[PDB]
Amino acid sequence: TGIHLRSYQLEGVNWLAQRFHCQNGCILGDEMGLGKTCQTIALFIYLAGRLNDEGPFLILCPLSVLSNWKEEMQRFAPGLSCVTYAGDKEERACLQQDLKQESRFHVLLTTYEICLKDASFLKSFPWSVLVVDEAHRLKNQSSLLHKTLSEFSVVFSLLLTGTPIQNSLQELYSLLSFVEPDLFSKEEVGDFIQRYQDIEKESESASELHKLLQPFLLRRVKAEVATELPKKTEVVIYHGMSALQKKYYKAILMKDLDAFENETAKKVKLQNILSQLRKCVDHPYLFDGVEPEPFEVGDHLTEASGKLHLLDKLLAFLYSGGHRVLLFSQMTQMLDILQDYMDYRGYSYERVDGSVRGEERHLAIKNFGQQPIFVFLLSTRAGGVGMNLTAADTVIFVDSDFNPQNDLQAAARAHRIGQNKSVKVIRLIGRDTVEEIVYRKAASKLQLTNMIIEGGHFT
Amino acid sequence: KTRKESYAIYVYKVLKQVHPDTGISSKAMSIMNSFVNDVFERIAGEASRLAHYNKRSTITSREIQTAVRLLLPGELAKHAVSEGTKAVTKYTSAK
Amino acid sequence: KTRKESYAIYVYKVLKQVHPDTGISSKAMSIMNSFVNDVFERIAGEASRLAHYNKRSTITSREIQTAVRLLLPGELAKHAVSEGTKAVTKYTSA
Amino acid sequence: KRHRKVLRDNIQGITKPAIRRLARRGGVKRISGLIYEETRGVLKVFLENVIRDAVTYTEHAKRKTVTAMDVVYALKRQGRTLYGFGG
Amino acid sequence: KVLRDNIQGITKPAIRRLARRGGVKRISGLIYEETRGVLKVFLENVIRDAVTYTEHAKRKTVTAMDVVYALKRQGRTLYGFGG
Amino acid sequence: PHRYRPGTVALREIRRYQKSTELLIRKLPFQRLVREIAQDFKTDLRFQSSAVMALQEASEAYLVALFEDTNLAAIHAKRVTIMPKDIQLARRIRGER
Amino acid sequence: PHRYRPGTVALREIRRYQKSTELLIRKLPFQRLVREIAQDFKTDLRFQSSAVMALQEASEAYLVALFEDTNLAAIHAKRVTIMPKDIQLARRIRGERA
Amino acid sequence: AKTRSSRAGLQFPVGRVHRLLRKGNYAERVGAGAPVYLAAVLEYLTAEILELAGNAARDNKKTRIIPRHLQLAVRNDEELNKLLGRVTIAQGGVLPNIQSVLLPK
Amino acid sequence: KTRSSRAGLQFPVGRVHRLLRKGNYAERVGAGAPVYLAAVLEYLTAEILELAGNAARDNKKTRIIPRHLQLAVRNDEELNKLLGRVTIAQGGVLPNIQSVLLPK
DNA sequence: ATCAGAATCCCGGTGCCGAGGCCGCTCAATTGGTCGTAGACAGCTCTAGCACCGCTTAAACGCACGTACGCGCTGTCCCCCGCGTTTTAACCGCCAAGGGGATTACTCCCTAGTCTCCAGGCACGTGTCAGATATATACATCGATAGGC
DNA sequence: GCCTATCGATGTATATATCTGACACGTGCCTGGAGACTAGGGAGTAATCCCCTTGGCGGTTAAAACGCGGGGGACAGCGCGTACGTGCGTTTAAGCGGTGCTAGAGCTGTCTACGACCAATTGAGCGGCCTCGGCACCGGGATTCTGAT
Repeated sequence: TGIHLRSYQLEGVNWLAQRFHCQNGCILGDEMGLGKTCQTIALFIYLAGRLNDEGPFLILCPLSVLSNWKEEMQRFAPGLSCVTYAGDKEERACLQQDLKQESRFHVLLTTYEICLKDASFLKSFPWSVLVVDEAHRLKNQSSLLHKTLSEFSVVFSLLLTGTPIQNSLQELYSLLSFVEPDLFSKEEVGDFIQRYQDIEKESESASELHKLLQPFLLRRVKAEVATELPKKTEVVIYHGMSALQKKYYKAILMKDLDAFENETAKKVKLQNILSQLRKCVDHPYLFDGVEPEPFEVGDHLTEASGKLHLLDKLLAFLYSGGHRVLLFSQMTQMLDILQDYMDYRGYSYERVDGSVRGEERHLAIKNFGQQPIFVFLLSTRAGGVGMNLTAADTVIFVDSDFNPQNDLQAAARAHRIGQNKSVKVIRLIGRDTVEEIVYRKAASKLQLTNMIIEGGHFT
Repeated sequence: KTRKESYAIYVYKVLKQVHPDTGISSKAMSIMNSFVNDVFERIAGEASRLAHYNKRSTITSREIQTAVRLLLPGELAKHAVSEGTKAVTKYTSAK
Repeated sequence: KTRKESYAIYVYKVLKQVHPDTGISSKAMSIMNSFVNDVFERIAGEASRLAHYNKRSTITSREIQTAVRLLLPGELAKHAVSEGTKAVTKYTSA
Repeated sequence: KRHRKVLRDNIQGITKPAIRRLARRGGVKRISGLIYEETRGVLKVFLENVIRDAVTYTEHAKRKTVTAMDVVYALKRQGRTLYGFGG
Repeated sequence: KVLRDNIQGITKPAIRRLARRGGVKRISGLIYEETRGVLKVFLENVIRDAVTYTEHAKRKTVTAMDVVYALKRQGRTLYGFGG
Repeated sequence: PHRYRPGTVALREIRRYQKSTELLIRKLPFQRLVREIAQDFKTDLRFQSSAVMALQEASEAYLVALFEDTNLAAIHAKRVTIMPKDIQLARRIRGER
Repeated sequence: PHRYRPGTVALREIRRYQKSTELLIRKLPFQRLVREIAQDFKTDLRFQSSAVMALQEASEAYLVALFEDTNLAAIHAKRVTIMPKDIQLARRIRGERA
Repeated sequence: AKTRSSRAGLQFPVGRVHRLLRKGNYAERVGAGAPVYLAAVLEYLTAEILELAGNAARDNKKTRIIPRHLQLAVRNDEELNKLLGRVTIAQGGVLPNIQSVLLPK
Repeated sequence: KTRSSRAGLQFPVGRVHRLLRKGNYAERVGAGAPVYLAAVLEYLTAEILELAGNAARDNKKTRIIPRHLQLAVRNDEELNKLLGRVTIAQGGVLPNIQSVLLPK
C-alpha cells in the first residue's frame, strides 16, 4: 500500500506481474503521462511486499527528472530504501564504499551518462529488474547504451515510453529485441522487415502485427482514459519576413555582398544551406555582426524578425489576458534573443536549457510552480520530457521540428496526471519558406506511423 | 660533320626584341640553352605525373597549365598562364 | 566490392622467414606497403634515365644493377647486388 | 548582456602549453616568453605552402573534397615524404 | 704513375681567398685542416658517381656529361657545361 | 611545504614526451585553423577526416625537428634559454624563407 | 715605418674578391687531387679537359657558400673569428653532418 | 613450375612487377631479366628491415610489430637512416636524447 | 605554314612536339600541349634577357656575359626562388659585408 | 685636428680574334587522308561529410613567489695580422705520338603481339588471445636537516 | 666547507588479474598471369678513321713559404636584478554520444571527335667559311681614402 490515483493502474500492475510471471521482459507504452511512475512504484512494493523479493532495483532516467523520481518514491513508498548515484568522480567514488560495498539499498536512481561512465560497478550486481524511462534512447542498435544494458545480469527488464516508434520498423525491432533477444534477434538480423513485407502488410495482415505485439506490449490511450477532458486545440499562424531578412534569404540562395562581410554575414560559412535559411527566417541577428551596433537596445529587435513582431503582439495580448505560456526553441541562441526581449519587456520568466545544472533545474521548476511566472523558456530536447508544467495555460512552438512526436512530447508537459484547464497550442510558420517544407515533410512521417501504432493493444 | 640541334637561334631572336643593340657571348648562350632544357624537364615531369594520378592516357593543355601553377612562384606564374592561353587561342582561331 | 591490390601477403610471407612466431599490426603493414612502392619508383626512375642517356630503347637487368649501385648506401648495395645476381642466374637455368 | 559573445582568433588556439609540450619532445629545457608568437608565425607559413598545392590537385581533378592523397602528393612534391596514409 | 699526398696542395693562402669571397674577416689557425677534410669528402662522393656512369657506358674516358649528371643526381646543378 | 627546484620537473617532461608517441596539439582547434587558411585559395571545400589528420602529423613532425636545431644554436652561444634569434638562425642556415 | 692597422686590408680583400669572377684555387694542384681520388675506384682512367673544370667550378662554389653560413654562426656567438666549432654546427644544421 | 617467381626461387611476385614496368612508361621495351632482378632487391630490403623491427618488438616484450618499432629500427641503423633520411613515419615518435650540458650537477 | 607562325610564337612548336613524343612522358599527346608549352618557355626567356641587358648597360658593356646573368637572377626574388639550387659557371657572388665587421 | 702617402679610379691609345652573316644542302616538319579507340556526358546509387544539442571532466588559465640565469663590465695575455725577404713550381708555348671514341654495314635473337586457358589473389565472414586497463604493491631518486668531521 | 648520511615524500616501475577488439584464418570466385606460336627491327659485332689526351721540354715570373713585432680579440671572473619555473585555486571548451540532412564521390553505358599512322613533298636550320670592332691591356694621369699630429 502507499497511494491511489486511477482505476486502470491496477490492471496495469496485474499485466506487468503476469508478464514477469511468464518470466519475460515487457514494454509499457501507455500515453504520455498517465502515471507510469505510479504503476512502477506499485510494482516494486508488490515484489518487495507481496512476493517478498528484495533484490536490487536499477532505475535509469533523464537528468531533468531525477528529483521528481526521488520525490514521488519518497512520498508514496517510504518503505523502500532508495539512493541516488550522482556527483563528481570523487563523490561517486566515495559512494562505492558507502553503498556498493555496504548493500543497504533496494533501489538506485541513475542517469544514462553516469551508467555509461561507471558501468563496471553496475555490472557487479545481480539486479532484480531494470527500469528504463523515456526509452526512445534505445531505438538505435549502434548505441553503446543498448549494448551495455543488454549485457547486465537482470532477471527482467521494463521499458517505459509515451509513444513507441518514432519513424520505422527498425526502431521497433531494436526496442523489441533488446527486451527479449532470444525471441527476436532474427528481427534485428532483419527478417522482420521481410516477414511484415516492408509494411506492405499494413492493412493486408494488420491482425498479424496486432497478434505479434499485444501479448508483449501494453498501450492505453489518453482519449480512452478521457476523464477530466481538458482540450488541446492547435492553431498554425503563417507569417512573412521583414526586408532585412528578405535580403539575406535571397543572398543565402545565391551569394553574399561585401556589405555582408562588414556585417560579417560572410566570413561565416555556407557549406550547409538548410540551417542558414532556418536561422534567416527565425531571426537575422542569429548571424554574427548583423545587428548594426553591439550596444543596441530597442524594438528594432522585434522588427528584424517577422516572428518576433507577431510574438511580441501575441505575448502582450496573452499577458493582458492573464495566460501563462511555455516557449519551446530548437536553438540556444534563439532563447538568448527571446530572453533579451523578456528583459526589455520586463516580463517574469524562467529558463531550462542543456547548460542548466541539475539543482538549478529543480529550483526553476519549483519557482515556476508556486507563483505566476509568465513564461518558461525551454529547449525542445532538455526541456521536453517528464516534468509537470500544469501551471501554464498555453504552448508556443516558435520553430518547427523534423519529428512531430517531439512536439507531442513537449505538449505533454501539460496534462500529465491531469490538468485543470483547456490549453491552446500555437505554431508559428515562415510563410513561403523552407519552414513550410519541413512542416509538410514532418507531417508525412506521422501519417505513416499511426497505421502501426494505432494497432496492437489499442485494436 | 655530325649534327647537334639546340635552341640557340630562337634565344637570339627573342633578345633582339627586348634589346636591339645588345649582343651575347658564347658562354652565355650555353647557359641559356641549359636553362631552357632544365625548365622543359620540370614541366613535362609534372604533366606526366598528373595524367598518371588521374588514370588519363593523354597529356593535354590542362596538364601543362596546372604543372605551371605548381612550379612557378607568385606573379611569374600568373603572367606565364596568361601567355599560354593567349597563344592557344590564336592558334585555334587560325587554321 | 571494387578490387584493389597490394604487397601485403608477400611482406607477410617474408616475415615468417626472418622471425616465425610473430605478427604485425595493420598500421605497420600500411607503412611497409608504402615503403615498397617508394623504393620501386626510385630504382625504375633512374634506370629510365640511364637508358635515355645511352640512347637505348630497352630496359635490361644491367640498367637495374647500375641504378642500385647509385641509390643504395655503400654496403647495403653490395648485398643487394649479390641477391639480384643470384636470382637471375638461377632463373635462367630453369 | 547576452546578445552576443566574443571569440578568440583561431591562430591563438595553438595554446602556450601545446607549444611547450612540443618543445619538450625536442629536448628544450628552458624557454623565453617571446617564442610563442614567433612559433605561430612559422607554423602558419608552413600550412599555407602545403594547402595551396593540395587544393591545386583537388581542383585539377574537378573534385570538391580535399583528399588524403592530395596532401600526400603535396608533401612529396615539397620533399617531405610521409608514410602511413597511402602509397 | 701513382699519386699521393697532394691534398696538401690546397695551400693556406688559397683557402683564405675562398673565405674572403665569403666575407670572413678573421680566421683561426685550426680552420685549414678542418677545411681540407671537408673538401676531400665532397670530391669522393661526386667522383664515385661520375665513374659509375662511365663504367655503364663501357667508356674508359670520364666526360663533362658524366660530371654534370652526377651533380644533378646529388641535387646540385651546374649550368654552362654540357647541357 | 615541499618544492622541486627549477628544472627538476622539466627533465621529467623531456623523458616522458620523448618516450610517448601521442599527438600533442588539440585536434579541434587545429582543424579550424586548416579550414580557415583554405578559404584564401577556394571559396568552398569539403575535407576528408584523414586529410586533416595527415596535415597534423606532418605539422608536428616539422616543428619538433625545428626545435632540435634551435636548441643547438642556443647551446653554441653558451646559453640554456632558447630565444627567437635562435629560430631565425636555424631557418636561415637551412635556407628556409 | 708606415703600417695599416689590423683588419683594414682584410676588408679591401673582401671588396676585391667579391667583385672578381676568377677561380681561386691553383689549377694543376687541383687536377692532381682529382686524379688521385679516382685512382681508388678504377685503374687507368682518362679525363676530358672540361670534366676537370666542371669539378673545380662545383667544388669552389660549395666551399664559398659554406663560409657564409660559418660566418653567421660565429657572429651569433658574438665573436668575429671563425673557428672549427662553427663549421661543425653549420654542417649539422644543414643536415650534411649525418 | 608455372610461376616465374618459383623458377627464380623468390617470394615476391615477378609477374606483377613485369606488368608495372610495362605500364609505367619507363621505357619503350622491357627485357625479360629485369623483373627478376628488381623483385629480388625489393625482397632483400624488406627482409632487412623486418629483422631489426622484430628484435625491437621482442626487446620491448611484445609479439606484434607496431610503427614505433619501425622508427626505432630505422633510426638506429646508419645505412637505413641514410636511405630514409627525408621520410617521416606516422606515429613514430623520436629517439630518447638529452644534451649533457643540460644534466644537473 | 609553320605552327609557330600560325601561333605567332618565335619558339619552335614542331620541335617541342617531337620531344614530347620521344621523352616517354605519356602514351598520347594532345594537339594543344606543344603550343602552350612553347609560349611559356618563350616568356621566361624574355623575362631573364631583359634584366641581363639592363645589367650589361649599367656595366657599360654591349655584350651579355655570365656575370650579368648572375646579377640578373640573384636580385629578383622570384627568379632566385626558381633557381635556388642552380650554380652558374663564372657567376661570382653579390657584394655583401656584415655590418658588425665594419670599422667604427 | 691637417697633412703625407699609399692605392684606388679614369683616360687615350693599340690590335687582336670572337661574334655575326652568309652560303649550300639535306632531312625533318608539313599536307592530306584513313581508322578505331579515349574520354566526354547522362543517369544513377548511397557513403560520408556538415550541423546542432547535451553533458562530463581534464586542460587551460591567472596568480604569487623565489631562484638562477642572462647580461654588462673588467683585466690578462697570447695568437693572429701586416710586412719584408727568400724560394718554389705554376704557367705557357711548342712538339709528337697513338689510344680511344665515333661512324659504318651487316646479321641475328629477342621482344611485342595474339589467342586460349585456369589457379593465385582478392573481398568477405569468423573465433580467440595479445594487449589494454586496474590497482596494489615495491623501490629509487630529490631534497632538508643538519649531522658531523 | 664539505660530504654523509638520515628520514621521508614523491614519482615511477612492477606484478597479478580481468576483459575486449584486431588479428589470423578459411571460403568462393574471377580476371590476369602462363603457354604456346609468329614477325621484324634493336642490338651486337667487325672494320675503319683521325681527334684528342697524355707526355715531355725550357724560360719567366707570380705566388707560396718563412720570421718578426705588437695590438687587438678571446676568455675567465664577478656582481646585479630581472623573468621564468613551480604550485595552487578557478574557469573554460575539448571530447564524445547522439540526432538529422543531402551533396557529391563513384560507377555504368553510349558514341563520336580526336590522335596515331602513312606517303609525298619542301624549306628551315644546320655546318663550314669569312670579316670587322668590342673588348682587353697598357702607361700614366687625377682622385680619395688612412692614420699620425
